[PDB]
Amino acid sequence: SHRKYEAPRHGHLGFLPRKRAASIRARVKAFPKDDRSKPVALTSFLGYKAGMTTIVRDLDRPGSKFHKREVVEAVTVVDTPPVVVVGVVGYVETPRGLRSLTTVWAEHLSDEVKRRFYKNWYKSKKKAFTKYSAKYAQDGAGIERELARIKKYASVVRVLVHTQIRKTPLAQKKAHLAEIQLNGGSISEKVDWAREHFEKTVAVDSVFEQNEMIDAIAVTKGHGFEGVTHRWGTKKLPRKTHRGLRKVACIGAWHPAHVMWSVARAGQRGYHSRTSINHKIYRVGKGDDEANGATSFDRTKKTITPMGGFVHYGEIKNDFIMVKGCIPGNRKRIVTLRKSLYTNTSRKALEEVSLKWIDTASKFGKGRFQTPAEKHAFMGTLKKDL
Amino acid sequence: VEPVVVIDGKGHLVGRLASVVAKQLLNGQKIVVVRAEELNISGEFFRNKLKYHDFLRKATAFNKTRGPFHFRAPSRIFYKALRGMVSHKTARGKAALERLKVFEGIPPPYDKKKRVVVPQALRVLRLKPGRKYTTLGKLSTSVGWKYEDVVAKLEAKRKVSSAEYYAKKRAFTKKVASANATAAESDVAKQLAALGY
Amino acid sequence: FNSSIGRTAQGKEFGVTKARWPAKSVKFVQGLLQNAAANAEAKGLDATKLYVSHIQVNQAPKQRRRTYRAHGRINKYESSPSHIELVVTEKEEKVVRLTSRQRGRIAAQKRIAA
RNA sequence: AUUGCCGCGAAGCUACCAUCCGCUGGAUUAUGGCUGAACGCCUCUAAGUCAGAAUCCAUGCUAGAACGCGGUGAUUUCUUUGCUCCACACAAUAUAGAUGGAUACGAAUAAGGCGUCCUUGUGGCGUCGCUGAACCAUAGCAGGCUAGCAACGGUGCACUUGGCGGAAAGGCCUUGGGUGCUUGCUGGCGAAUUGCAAUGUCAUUUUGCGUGGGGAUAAAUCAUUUGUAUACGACUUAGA
RNA sequence: AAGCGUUCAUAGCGACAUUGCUUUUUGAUUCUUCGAUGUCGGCUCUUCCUAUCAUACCGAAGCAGAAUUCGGUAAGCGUUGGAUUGUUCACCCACUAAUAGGGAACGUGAGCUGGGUUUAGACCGUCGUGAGACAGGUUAGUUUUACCCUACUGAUGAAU
RNA sequence: AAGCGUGUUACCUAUACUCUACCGUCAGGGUUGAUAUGAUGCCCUGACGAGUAGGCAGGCGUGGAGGUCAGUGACGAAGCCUAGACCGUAAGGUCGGGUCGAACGGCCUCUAGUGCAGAUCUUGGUGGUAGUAGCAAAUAUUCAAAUGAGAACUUUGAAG
RNA sequence: ACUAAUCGAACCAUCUAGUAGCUGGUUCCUGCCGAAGUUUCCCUCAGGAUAGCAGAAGCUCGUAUCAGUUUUAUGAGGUA
RNA sequence: CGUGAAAUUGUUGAAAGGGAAGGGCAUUUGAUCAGACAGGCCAGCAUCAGUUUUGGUGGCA
Ligand SMILES: [Mg+2]
Ligand SMILES: [Mg+2]
Ligand SMILES: [Mg+2]
Ligand SMILES: [Mg+2]
Ligand SMILES: [Mg+2]
Ligand SMILES: [Mg+2]
Ligand SMILES: [Mg+2]
Ligand SMILES: [Mg+2]
Ligand SMILES: [Mg+2]
Ligand SMILES: [Mg+2]
Ligand SMILES: [Mg+2]
Ligand SMILES: [Mg+2]
Ligand SMILES: [Mg+2]
Ligand SMILES: [Mg+2]
Ligand SMILES: [Mg+2]
Ligand SMILES: [Mg+2]
Ligand SMILES: [Mg+2]
Ligand SMILES: [Mg+2]
Ligand SMILES: [Mg+2]
Ligand SMILES: [Mg+2]
Ligand SMILES: [Mg+2]
Ligand SMILES: [Mg+2]
Ligand SMILES: [Mg+2]
Ligand SMILES: [Mg+2]
Ligand SMILES: [Mg+2]
Ligand SMILES: [Mg+2]
Ligand SMILES: [Mg+2]
Ligand SMILES: [Mg+2]
Ligand SMILES: [Mg+2]
Ligand SMILES: [Mg+2]
Ligand SMILES: [Mg+2]
Ligand SMILES: [Mg+2]
Ligand SMILES: [Mg+2]
Ligand SMILES: [Mg+2]
Ligand SMILES: [Mg+2]
Ligand SMILES: [Mg+2]
Ligand SMILES: [Mg+2]
Ligand SMILES: [Mg+2]
Ligand SMILES: [Mg+2]
Ligand SMILES: [Mg+2]
Ligand SMILES: [Mg+2]
Ligand SMILES: [Mg+2]
Ligand SMILES: [Mg+2]
Repeated sequence: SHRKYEAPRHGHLGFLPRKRAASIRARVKAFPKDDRSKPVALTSFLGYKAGMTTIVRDLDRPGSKFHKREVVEAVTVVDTPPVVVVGVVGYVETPRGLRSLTTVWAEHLSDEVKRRFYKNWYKSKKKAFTKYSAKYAQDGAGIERELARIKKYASVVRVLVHTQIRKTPLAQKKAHLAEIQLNGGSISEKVDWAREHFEKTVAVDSVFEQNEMIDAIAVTKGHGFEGVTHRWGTKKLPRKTHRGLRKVACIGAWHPAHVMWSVARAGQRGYHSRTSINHKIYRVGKGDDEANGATSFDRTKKTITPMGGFVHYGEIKNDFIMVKGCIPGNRKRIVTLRKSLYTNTSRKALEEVSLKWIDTASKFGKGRFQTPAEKHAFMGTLKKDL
Repeated sequence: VEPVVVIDGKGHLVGRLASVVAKQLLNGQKIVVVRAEELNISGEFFRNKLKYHDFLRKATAFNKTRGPFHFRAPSRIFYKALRGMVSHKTARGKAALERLKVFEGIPPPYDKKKRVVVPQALRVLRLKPGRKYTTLGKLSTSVGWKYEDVVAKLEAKRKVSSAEYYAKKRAFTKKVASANATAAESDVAKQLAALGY
Repeated sequence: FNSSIGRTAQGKEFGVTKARWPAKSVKFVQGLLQNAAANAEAKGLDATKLYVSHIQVNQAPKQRRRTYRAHGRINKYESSPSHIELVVTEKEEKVVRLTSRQRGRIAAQKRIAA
């Protein structure tokens, strides 16, 4: 007989299987549609989620009852030091799907990306890319033989970049290598871009600007094995229930004589790749300057780092992106910041944002001071001796 | 009688061609099908699109991954027609299916090999004029096949080179036929003519 | 005998997920290996070339004890002892019939071969 | 004092009890129409065709076939002198089944191909199909030895010149020279005894082994270590 | 289609008749199960059907507007919170876009609960000489096992 | 049309039909002056062959008994094992090899506690489950030395 | 309710291998033949007796008194 | 502690293994094995007999 009372299903069938991701670095499954007229540019950037802070800004939203008055909004900071371009890959259109034809690498690779190709770096003879580095001997005659191949064929051009993890306060020493589709210009111009940018560093402000809707691609925080009550949000069984109440009472009818795939069942929660969209950038912060955390209405010579460092992460000494709200993943985690796959024009996008005040109090507690000078001003002279 | 027989799928009814192919594989013949996107099915496009949606709804209820597999590509649609006319669960059936390759378009090396037809299964020879039919490529794109455009693009590049090849073959056979034309009235030519050659 | 054993990394050496550390079993085996190497030394065998050529563990007769169950029931609680035997050894370092026509072909091949 | 109790309590986890975010293209149903016969009128329908639903299929998102696929890096000697590529010598291993040649336009079919010409067309003229029953090839101790004539062609082998082909290119078109053979034509010799037939063995994969000619001189796992991870495996880190 | 509908059979209905469909009613049968398929209801959870309550797009009206009524595509998406009752069913309060109907062994007891039925205690009414009877009321009354296979949710993994 | 209605041929194949062989059954017969010694024997002719419950007939095998083979055997009896061979439609019989160590067969008859897959059969033995469920109540153990082949668990000291 | 884990009549042994129209099982091969679930009666309706169907033993004879059939002739019947 | 079966097990060898395994008919392959020279094995052709099948052609009503 029927359910006797209708309720929506617990969970979403399109995020299945709720298994662990195949890699910690979530992969980009779709790039923005390419417009050949525009200048050749990157479509994604790699960064490490440092943590979250709080801002104050004036709401510019006519019709809203909080129009032209201050709001407090959470933001997420991703440390984005300038990635290094090390290679290029061309993709030929095939009836079996997009397929790579050949790859070209830079003459010299950093040790932090040579570590990536290894499992035991200390034990290795560091032999990686030694013979490929001999292809540049006379005039690099084998290298233009492959770039001409990419220019002739390869209706899609991607570029190999790696993070500068030696600059971020991580404990990894080993870069993350990714492919970013290269949009704009002809196929030759994309390869021209790639050749000019070998062994070079591309900054984050060249890819992203303020008020831009960007997408966040990261593997979420892991939680191990989880029961159905928290993994799927099903109703807890009553207190009188024998042999367990954090369960699902009926996992199927007699017929079909199987448990269906759509029944909420226990297992891994978290460590899933997710692609969240429409995350506005609030500050494309530059790293080679003080007053990272200063606004026009503050003028305090403070950086973006909270008073005592980002919790579990460290300070910030490089470029960063302030993005509104929360993004998938946790602190210290690699994240892909991707340009929007469509042009949004719903007045949430196209709303220029001017920050008034960025919170730099300590996230290690109920921090009530923004700068050390402010703490020394309020508290005064302490017993601590110089 | 060729070691490999390449069948140009254009203008062929799907069930009549695949029944021909099924008998050929079980008789030991290697068959290669090309241009499966150009195959035909009798009946209107909407009627055939409705039959594929009746196929699409058929799936194992408790697990859709272990259920019937709804292949969208025209070559795989053709392959599904073939299976059902081949006892594919036996070792002999798996040996017959190992003798068949189907393709969208004409990939290498079949681009430079002679293609045949099956008049026993041709749409223009079997259907009554005025009967609506359906093209497999249009049907497949309507149900999720993702490569109609690139197949059409790569077929245009193949057809240009193939047309250029035929011009350089039209010229050569024109010269060969002229050499044979002047070879007539000789002593050898009149003896061959009296012997049927 | 490995159903519902735990998994370990140290099984990668042999291509399995399930491997254990039977300390009691190891001690019995290495005691017999030490005895066999003693026999090889007594026999005069060269120890650097020795290898386990045959090792076989058989089921010994079981030793019986009881266990006490719910509702006044008694079940067996029984050992599974082992008969073990091993041997060490040194590492060691057509009329054809042809028919008349077959022979004639071989004759015809030879009288024109160079 | 089985966390003795009380207040506060960082971190971690967590709450529509907190905050952020939740995409846009096409094809359609019903229906409304266009043109338009049947039925000289009419007609959304018969042939064609326009719009159009929370529909459907894609875009996007999740997983990635553990017997789907691709690109790229490094590939172990003074380490039972190991590895790989090429060639020829010998063994085993088997064959979903060689027995002259898979011999390449595209499109239409109530239309086409080939040739020719012009004023270059959706042109004129001629011819063809009515099946590949074709075309090419095919004679020689399973194809020997040898003398010429005619012609400067055909064709094999390696070698070399240049170009084209990325859908799975791995193939096609080529220049030039050398070296064979030529049944285009005319000769000379040899074949027997496999005994009246016995597939009468001529093919192509793979695995070794040996010989002689080039080429390169690493990793991975366990153990230790981290915690962006975790029941265990696994994952992510670090260490001369 | 006799009539109703001011006139007008068919906007909406529709007598007298008659053709069907469904298996969520209840009858009828006794084919399976008596070396036993756990017998009500609820809770929980998933899925399916359409005979569509709402929502999307429409066609008709005795459609001026508003609100309604009839009908089509359509099951994509939703269809509630409570008083009383063990209740299924029912009734009322109230919110809502709506509070549509059903199936899945009258879905689902090694998932629960045990209010009900349905053992043994006990009381009442009627009936019986009596022991006792009552699909009459009332109260108390043990809910066992998965570690196997499959399925499902997650996690490894030889060989290329 | 590989759909519907109808018509014409060709083709496919049942343990069915025809012919032949072989087995058995039944019936009808032949066969004695050496049938060129098996007369319940040999031979000729024709027909027939499904089968539960059941009936009958002819045989196979086991324990023991009378007779016989002046049968086998410590130069190996019986038993057991043997993807080794032969005979019988079959019940079964016979042989080779290995193992073993003391009795056992063929034939004519007699006799029965005489043939097993079942009976939730009886007794004994052994599996998968499975190195699994588990060895989680009673607050709690630690360090060194001694002894010992071996110490979380023994002894002593210190501590908690 | 309790009366030794036994209570709407304990336990032990014997009568006792108690009876059972009821359930289960009932052990080698081949050959030939080969059914019934219907009649009547029964405290009969899950049973039995009786007749029928079947096997076996045959006996008296040797092509007939015959026949799940027709024809010819002559009756009978009260359904469509 | 005579012999020393089976169930069940270890080692070795052989074989095969996409959600059972086992079996019937026939054959391939691998392994293994018996007998016969005073006909044994497998075949080919011709002329016939029996049973059939598939043609060609002739003469009549
Ligand atoms: Mg409902
Ligand atoms: Mg994508
Ligand atoms: Mg309970
Ligand atoms: Mg905090
Ligand atoms: Mg089939
Ligand atoms: Mg898809
Ligand atoms: Mg298990
Ligand atoms: Mg366990
Ligand atoms: Mg385990
Ligand atoms: Mg116990
Ligand atoms: Mg106490
Ligand atoms: Mg909120
Ligand atoms: Mg009009
Ligand atoms: Mg994979
Ligand atoms: Mg020749
Ligand atoms: Mg009945
Ligand atoms: Mg049961
Ligand atoms: Mg409907
Ligand atoms: Mg039920
Ligand atoms: Mg259940
Ligand atoms: Mg229960
Ligand atoms: Mg109760
Ligand atoms: Mg279990
Ligand atoms: Mg359980
Ligand atoms: Mg048929
Ligand atoms: Mg019989
Ligand atoms: Mg006896
Ligand atoms: Mg003996
Ligand atoms: Mg003795
Ligand atoms: Mg007996
Ligand atoms: Mg038995
Ligand atoms: Mg355990
Ligand atoms: Mg305790
Ligand atoms: Mg008594
Ligand atoms: Mg008895
Ligand atoms: Mg009794
Ligand atoms: Mg009979
Ligand atoms: Mg009888
Ligand atoms: Mg009457
Ligand atoms: Mg013994
Ligand atoms: Mg055994
Ligand atoms: Mg078989
Ligand atoms: Mg064989």
